[PDB]
Amino acid sequence: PLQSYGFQPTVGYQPYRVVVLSFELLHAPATVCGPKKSTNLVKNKCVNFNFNGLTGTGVLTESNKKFLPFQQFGRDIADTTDAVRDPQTLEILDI
Amino acid sequence: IDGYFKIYSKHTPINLVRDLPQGFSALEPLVDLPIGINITRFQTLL
Ligand SMILES: *[C@@H]1O[C@H](CO)[C@@H](O)[C@H](O)[C@H]1NC(C)=O
Repeated sequence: PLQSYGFQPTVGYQPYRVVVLSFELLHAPATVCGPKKSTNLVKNKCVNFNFNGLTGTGVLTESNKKFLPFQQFGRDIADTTDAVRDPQTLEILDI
Repeated sequence: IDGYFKIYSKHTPINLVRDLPQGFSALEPLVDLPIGINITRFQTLL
């Protein structure tokens, strides 16, 4: 036992076409977000950079470090983000 | 670990006889992906 839309094809009984995107925030580790503006990298002058979520200020001078594919970014002794992998190019930039 | 089930693989040309010699070879993460479920039992098929 149910009902049925009485959709006569002729004036104020026009329905609407709906899609609802319901959200959750406590079910698991986060799996969906939005795109982040891939602003062009700038070399040899001090800039405000944010790579892979790592935030800092410095000079992204060119480097050719041999980062392994799984190495999302790099560091050095004393826990300093000396190097980083700039994405969209798999290139390494020395901070 | 912490929801992210992490998958590691490593293929080596060791062909028996040695019976697990010194395995100084490292173990890179082939993929690190968010499943999000606790595990305490398994069985390896063949
Ligand atoms: C992603 O990587 C490809 C590699 O061919 C590159 O052409 C593209 O510019 C990169 N970024 C975007 C905008 O998808």
